[PDB]
Amino acid sequence: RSPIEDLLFNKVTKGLTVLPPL
Amino acid sequence: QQFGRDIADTTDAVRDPQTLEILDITPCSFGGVSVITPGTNTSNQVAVLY
Amino acid sequence: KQLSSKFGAISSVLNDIFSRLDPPEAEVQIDRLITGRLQSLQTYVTQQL
Ligand SMILES: *[C@@H]1O[C@H](CO)[C@@H](O)[C@H](O)[C@H]1NC(C)=O
Repeated sequence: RSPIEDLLFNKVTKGLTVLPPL
Repeated sequence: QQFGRDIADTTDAVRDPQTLEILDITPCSFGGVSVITPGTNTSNQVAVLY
Repeated sequence: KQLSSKFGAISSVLNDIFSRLDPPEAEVQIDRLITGRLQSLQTYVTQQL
């Protein structure tokens, strides 16, 4: 990933299921 | 503290007599199933998804 | 919060109602609590759509 992309990724942080993205 | 509590206000712990064990309530749950098939004009083979 | 709410019923768990209350009016309480859970979840899915 790009250093800007890495910085953006670092900045962004029971009967239920979460569909993984395609 | 005989029993614990989670966010969803469900039972997740119990104090069993004579053993004083943890014995967490309902760790195991269900599982999902999905079917992948092509059109009926081609074939009828299927696949199982989790 | 909605699934933890009593929704005007006696208990939020169906097991206690089934093991304590008589079969009369137990289905009434169960229906009331589940339809409260319904109306909560259709409202919820409307905000998410
Ligand atoms: C249950 O009884 C045992 C002895 O028979 C005792 O050691 C234990 O503390 C009791 N459990 C309680 C009081 O929760």
